[PDB]
Amino acid sequence: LIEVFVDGQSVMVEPGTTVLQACEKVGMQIPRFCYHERLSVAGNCRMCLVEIEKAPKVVAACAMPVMKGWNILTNSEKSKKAREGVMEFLLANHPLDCPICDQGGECDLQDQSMMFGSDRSRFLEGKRAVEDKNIGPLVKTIMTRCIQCTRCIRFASEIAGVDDLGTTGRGNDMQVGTYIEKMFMSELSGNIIDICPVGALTSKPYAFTARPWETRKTESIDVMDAVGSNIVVSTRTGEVMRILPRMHEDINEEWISDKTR
Amino acid sequence: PSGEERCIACKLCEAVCPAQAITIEAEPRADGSRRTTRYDIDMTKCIYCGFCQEACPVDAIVEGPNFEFSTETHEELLYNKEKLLNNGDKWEAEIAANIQADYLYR
Amino acid sequence: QPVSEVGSRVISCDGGGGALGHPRVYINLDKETKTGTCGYCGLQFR
Amino acid sequence: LTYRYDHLGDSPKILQDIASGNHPFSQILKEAKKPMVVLGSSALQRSDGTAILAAVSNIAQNIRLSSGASQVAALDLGYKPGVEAIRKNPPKVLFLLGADGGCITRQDLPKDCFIIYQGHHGDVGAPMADV
Amino acid sequence: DITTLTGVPEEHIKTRKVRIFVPARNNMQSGVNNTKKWKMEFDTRERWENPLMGWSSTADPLSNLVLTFSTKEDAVAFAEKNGWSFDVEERKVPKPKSKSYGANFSW
Amino acid sequence: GRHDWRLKGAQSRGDWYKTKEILLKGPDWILGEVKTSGLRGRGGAGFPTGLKWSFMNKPSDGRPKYLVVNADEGEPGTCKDREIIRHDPHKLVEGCLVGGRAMGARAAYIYIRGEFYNEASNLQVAIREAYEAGLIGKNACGSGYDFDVFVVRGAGAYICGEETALIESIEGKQGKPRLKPPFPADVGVFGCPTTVANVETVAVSPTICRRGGAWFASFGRERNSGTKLFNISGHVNHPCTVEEEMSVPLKELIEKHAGGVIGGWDNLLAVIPGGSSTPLIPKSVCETVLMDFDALVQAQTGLGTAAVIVMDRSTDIVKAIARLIEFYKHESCGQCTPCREGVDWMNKVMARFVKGDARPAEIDSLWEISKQIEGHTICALGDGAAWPVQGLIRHFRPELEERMQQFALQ
Amino acid sequence: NPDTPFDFTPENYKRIEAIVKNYPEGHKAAAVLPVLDLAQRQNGWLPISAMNKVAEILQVPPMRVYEVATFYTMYNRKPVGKYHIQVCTTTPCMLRNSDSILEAIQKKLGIKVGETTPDKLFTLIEVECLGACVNAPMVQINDNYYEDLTPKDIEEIIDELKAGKIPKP
Amino acid sequence: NDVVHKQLSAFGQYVAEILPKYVQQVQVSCFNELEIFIHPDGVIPVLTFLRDHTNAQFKSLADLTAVDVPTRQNRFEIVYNL
Ligand SMILES: Cc1cc2nc3c(=O)[nH]c(=O)nc-3n(C[C@H](O)[C@H](O)[C@H](O)COP(=O)(O)O)c2cc1C
Ligand code: SF4
Ligand code: SF4
Ligand code: SF4
Ligand code: SF4
Ligand code: SF4
Ligand code: FES
Ligand code: FES
Repeated sequence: LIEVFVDGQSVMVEPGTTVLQACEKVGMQIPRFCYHERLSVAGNCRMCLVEIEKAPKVVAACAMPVMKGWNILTNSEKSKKAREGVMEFLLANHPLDCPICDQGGECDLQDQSMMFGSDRSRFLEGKRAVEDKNIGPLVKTIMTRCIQCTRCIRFASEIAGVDDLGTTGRGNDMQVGTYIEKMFMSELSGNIIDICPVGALTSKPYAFTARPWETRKTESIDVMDAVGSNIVVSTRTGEVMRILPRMHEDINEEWISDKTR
Repeated sequence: PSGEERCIACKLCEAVCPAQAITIEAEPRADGSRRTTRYDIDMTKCIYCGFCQEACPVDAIVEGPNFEFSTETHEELLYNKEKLLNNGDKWEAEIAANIQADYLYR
Repeated sequence: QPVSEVGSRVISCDGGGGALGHPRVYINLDKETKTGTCGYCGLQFR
Repeated sequence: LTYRYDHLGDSPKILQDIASGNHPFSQILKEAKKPMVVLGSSALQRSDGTAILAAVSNIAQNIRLSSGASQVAALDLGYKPGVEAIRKNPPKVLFLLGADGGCITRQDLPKDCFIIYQGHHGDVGAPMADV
Repeated sequence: DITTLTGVPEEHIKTRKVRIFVPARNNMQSGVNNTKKWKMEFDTRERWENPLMGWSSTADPLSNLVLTFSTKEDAVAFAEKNGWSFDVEERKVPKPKSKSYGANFSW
Repeated sequence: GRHDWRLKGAQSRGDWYKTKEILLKGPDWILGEVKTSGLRGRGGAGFPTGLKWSFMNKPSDGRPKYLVVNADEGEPGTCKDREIIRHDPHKLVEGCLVGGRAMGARAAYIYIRGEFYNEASNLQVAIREAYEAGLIGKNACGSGYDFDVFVVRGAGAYICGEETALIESIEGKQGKPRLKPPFPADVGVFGCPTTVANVETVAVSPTICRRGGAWFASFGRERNSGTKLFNISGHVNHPCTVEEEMSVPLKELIEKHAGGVIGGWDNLLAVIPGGSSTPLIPKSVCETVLMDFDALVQAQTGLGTAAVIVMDRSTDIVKAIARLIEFYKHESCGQCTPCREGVDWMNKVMARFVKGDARPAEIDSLWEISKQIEGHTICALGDGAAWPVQGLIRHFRPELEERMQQFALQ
Repeated sequence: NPDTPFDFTPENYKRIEAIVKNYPEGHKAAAVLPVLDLAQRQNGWLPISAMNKVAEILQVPPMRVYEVATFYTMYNRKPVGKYHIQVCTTTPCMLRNSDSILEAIQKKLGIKVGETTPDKLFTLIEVECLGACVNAPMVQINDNYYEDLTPKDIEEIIDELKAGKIPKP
Repeated sequence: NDVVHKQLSAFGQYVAEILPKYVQQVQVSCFNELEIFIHPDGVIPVLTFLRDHTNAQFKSLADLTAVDVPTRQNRFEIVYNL
C-alpha cells in the first residue's frame, strides 16, 4: 500500500484510491458537491480541485487515485483561488431565494459559500430562471436553484434503478428535469429529498413547516419495517417535524425507505 | 402597497432575537405561498434592540416610531400576529415615512 | 390584482421599488399554460 | 424487480424439484459459493406454509452436502404458535392492537362481544371492542 | 461520587439517564465537522403546551443541557464522577470504500 | 490529391503498391518509422504521435483493440478536411489499414459530422469499392491480416470534435467527455481500448511508411517536423487550402499561395491561426512568427490546426470576437460548471462591449475571470473559449476603452 | 403529437438491422444515434412516439433517447419546412458578409429568423460554423452546401427551388 | 508587531530559566500575550516572585478567572492576569 504525503505528514495510504479519499483518511475535508460515496464519482462541479505538490495545474480530488509518494497542499493558495473561482460561477445564477427556500438552514451551498467563496459579488448581469416541472405527490421540484451536479440521476439509474429522469439539453438551458410530463414514482423517491444538494428538490409535505436550526434531532429506529433501519427523527418542540435516515452499515446505510419517511 | 402582507416566514427573526421573544409557526398558503400561521411576539421579553429590524430580508417586521402603548394587563403585551398587522395598518404612512427618510444610511 | 403580461420572456420582480421590496428575483415564463406568480411578491406574470 | 433475474414456476413444483435436483437450477445452486435462499413471510401463510418451508429447507440440506415487526421478537421469546389457530373459543380477548387482526372475524364476539382494545387509533379494532 | 456536593435534586440523578454518543452527520449536509467529538445528551421528558398562546411550556429542569468531549472513556468516567446512569454508544465511522471512474466503463 | 476520389485517382497517388509489404505483421519498424518521422498531433494536441500510438503496444490483455479517426468540421475558419474527403478517401483508407495494423487494431470506426452527408455517402461508396477489391476484411490487400472499417455519422455537435467526447458519443451516450485518467488507450468505446487521430495524421501515415519518415523530418523546424495543410480565409484575395512546409512565414504563404493580403492594413492587424488560438497585433506578425506551431508558442499562440483568419480593420475586431464567443456559448454541453456558466458569462459581457456600454474596470475582471476558466474545465473547449479573449485584452485595449467613453457621451 | 402514433416501414427495419450490425454484440445502445436519423429521414420530424418506438426497439429507456434527441441540433422536435434553410453565421462568413445574405433571404420571404413561412415550406435558421470555412458566403438546405454566394444568387436559387431542381453549385 | 512578540518571547525564556521548578510552558499567544503554566501546588511561590522584582513587578491582579471544562483529569482551570 503506497506511501503518500498529505500536505506534510506521510500517510501509508491504500493502493490506488482517490486523492479525495486520501485526505478523507487524514480527516482534512475537501470542499465537494457532485461527488458522493454510496453513489458514484463524476467530473462535474469542479469544486474539489486541489494542487499537486509539483504539477502546475490542479486536479479533481475525487478523480485521481493517489500514488508514489505524492504530496498535496490542500491549503495551497492556488487551490484557494481555484475554489473561489468556481464558487463565483456557481453563485452566478442560483436565485436569491435563501429566505424562502426550504433548504435554507443547512444547504451545503451556503456553507461552502461561507468557508471559501469570495464575499463581494462581481457578476453584474441577468440570471437565467426556468419553469417548474411537476413531479408527483412528494418531491417539490423548483429547479432554477438547480446546480447540475447530476447526482440525482446517478441516484436514480444506480439505486432506485428507474432511469425515468435524466439530463436534457446542452450548455445553459440543460436541465436535470425529466423530459415529458410523466410522473416519477418509485419506492426510493423519498431519499432524493435527502440527496438533493440544494433546495431544488425538497419534500412538499414537510415544506415551509420548519427550519433546521430549530428542531431537536433524536436518534432511533424505524418501525414501519422490521428491517430496523437507524434514523434521526426531528422535532420542533413537543411535536415531530420530519424524519431523516441515519447511516448504519449493517442496514439502511444513509438511505431510508419511503413509507416510513 | 398591493395590500398583500410582506412577511414570508424566513423565520430568522426568531433566529436572531437575543431575547428570543419571537415565536413563529409557518404553514403553506392554499395558493402555495409561504406564510405564517401564528407570528407572535411578547413585549414582556423583547428588549427593543432592533435586531429584527435589521434581519428581515423582505423588510417585513419594522420597529415602529410609536413608543407608547403602556397597558393594564400582562396578557395584552403578548402580541398576536393580527395585532401586529393592526399596528401596521395604523401607522403605515408614518413608518414608510421613516424608512423613506432612513434607508440610505442602511 | 390584474395579471401583468409582457411579450418578452424572463422578467425581474422586486416587489416595488429598489431596496424597499423583496430580493430581486427573475420569474421565468416558459409555460404560457400558467401564470408566473412571484416567489415573495405573490404577483402573477405571463 | 428492477434488475435482470431468472423466473421460475410454482411452489411444490420448482421447489421440490430443485430440492430433488430435478431442476437444472439445482445444479447452478450446487456449484454456487455461499448460496443464499430467501423465503418471504408471505409464503409462510398461503394455506400450507409448513410444506413450503420443508421444501426450501431441503435445498439448504442439499447445498451443505455438496459443500464449497412483532414477529422476530416474539420468536426470540417463543410466543408461538403466534397464529390465532389455537381456538378453541376463548372469552375476553385483549387487543394490543386490533386494527390489524380485527378485520378478520369477530366470531368469538357473539360468544363474547367484549374486547379490550389497547391501540392508538380508532381504526378497525376500536369500534368492535369494549373497553 | 459527588452527589451530595451538587445541589441537584435526587430525582434527576436518579430517574433519568444520560445517553453518551458521537452525533450523527446531518444527512442533508455533506459536511463532517460536527460529527466528531463525544457528547452527553440527556433523555427527553414531558413538554406540553401553554393554554395561552400555545407555547411549549416545559417542566424538566435540564432538558437542553449537552456537553462535548474528546474521548469516550473520559465521558463515561465523567458521568461516573457524577454518579450518573448512562447508555454508551459506539463510534460508528463509515467503512472506507473503493471508487473508480473507469469501473463505470467496464463494458 | 484533389483530383478523382475514386481508386482510379488513388492510382495518381499510386494506390497501395507495396502496402502489402508494409504489413510485415508488426508495427514496430513502421512504428519507429513514425517515431523517427517526428510527427506530432494534428488535432491541435501536438503530442508525439508515434509515442501516442505506442501506448497500445501492450500484449492485448485480450480485449479487442480499435481505432477511431476524429473526422470533424466544427472549428471556425477550418475547412481543411472537406475537399480532402471529397476528393481522396482512399489514402485515408490505406492509412486506416496501416495504422489500424499499427495498433494491430481489429477495426476502424470513423465518426463524421452529420452535415457531411453527401460525402459521408461518397466515402461509403469508395469504401465499398475497397471491400470489392478484397483490400479489407479477411486477409485484406494481402499479408493475410484481418481488419474492419466502419463510418459513423454525426448530428450537429461540435463538442464531438473532442476525442473522448466522440467516444462517448459512439455508445449512444451524449457527447460528454470522460474525466481523466482513464484513456481510450486504457478504456475507450464500450470498455475496450481504442485511439483517435486527426484525418491528416492517419491519411499521411502510410506515406510515412513509403517515403522516408526522416524525409518527413526534413521539413520545417526539427521540432516542428513535416508539413501541414493551411486554410486561408478572412480578408484574403484567394482563400484556399494549401499544404505547406511547417517553417513557412505567414506573409509568405498569403502573398504567394493565397493571392496575397488585400492591403498593408491587415499586416498591421490581428490574424488568427485557427480560432481558439489568440489573435496577434504586430505589423510584424509573420515578420516575427513562423507558421510552425512552436514559433507561435514563442508568440504565446497555438497553431489552431493551421486555419487562418485574416482580419482587416474595415471590420471591428470586437464584433468578430463576440460572435466567436457566441459560437462557443451555443456549444459546450456544460457538464462541468465553470465552462457551463462562465462561457455564457463572457458572452453576456461581450454584448455590453459591442454595445460599448461597459465600464472600463470590468475588462480586468474579465481578464481575471478568464484565469478562472483557463485551466479548470474538464475539456479543452472551455480553454479554447478562454484564450482568445485574454489575447484581446492583452492587445486591443484602447479600441475597447474609447468605444466605452464614446458611448459614455450618450 | 399526443403520444401517438408511429410505426416503421419494413425497409427501415432492414436498414436499421444492416447498420445495427456495425456495432459489437455486447452493446446495442450504440445504434441509437443513426436510427433516429432514419426516423428523421422518414417523418421529416420527430414526434415523441417515434422516440418511444425506437426506445422499445433497442430496449433502452426512453429517457436516454430523449437525452439524445435534445442534446443535438440536427434533430427537430418542431416540424420543418419542405426546405429547411440553414446558413452560416460564424465570423468568417461575417468577414465575408454573411449579413447581406441573410438580409437578402429575409428580404425575400419576410420570415424573421426561425419562424416558418405560413406556407410551411421554408424555415430560416442562422447556423454556427458549417465547417466549409474556406469558401465564400454559404448556405445549405437539407445537406446541400451552396457556395460563392451573392445575395441575388440565393434568390435565384430559391426560384430554382420552386423549379423543383437544385445542383450543389 | 514582531517586536513585542520578541520581547515577550525572550522574557518568557527569561523567567523560564530563572525559576523552572514549575513553569510547564511559556506559550505566547501570537497577538502579544504571554502566558506561563503552573503546577497547582506551585501557585503561591510563582505569583509571589511575580510581584517581586527582576522585571516581574506585575502588581495588581486584573482578575481571577475560572474557566471550566468537563473533560480533562481535572476539570476546573484557574487563570491569573497580571
Ligand atoms: C474536426 C475536429 C474537431 C475537433 N474539435 C474539438 C473540440 O471542440 N474540442 C476539443 O477539445 N478538441 C477538439 N478536437 C481535437 C480532439 O479533441 C483530439 O485531441 C484531436 O482531434 C486528435 O488529435 P490528433 O489527430 O493530432 O491525434 C477536434 C479535432 C478534430 C479533428
Ligand atoms: S438553499 Fe438554495 S436558496 Fe436556500 S440558501 Fe442554500 S442555496 Fe440559497
Ligand atoms: S436535481 Fe438535485 S442534484 Fe440533480 S441537479 Fe437539480 S439539484 Fe443538483
Ligand atoms: S424576517 Fe420578517 S418576514 Fe422574513 S420571516 Fe422573520 S419575520 Fe417573517
Ligand atoms: S425587538 Fe430587538 S429584541 Fe425584541 S425581537 Fe425585534 S430585535 Fe430581537
Ligand atoms: S469541458 Fe466545458 S466544454 Fe469541454 S466538454 Fe466539459 S463542458 Fe463541454
Ligand atoms: S466532486 Fe470533484 S469535481 Fe465535483
Ligand atoms: S465559417 Fe461560417 S460556416 Fe464555415
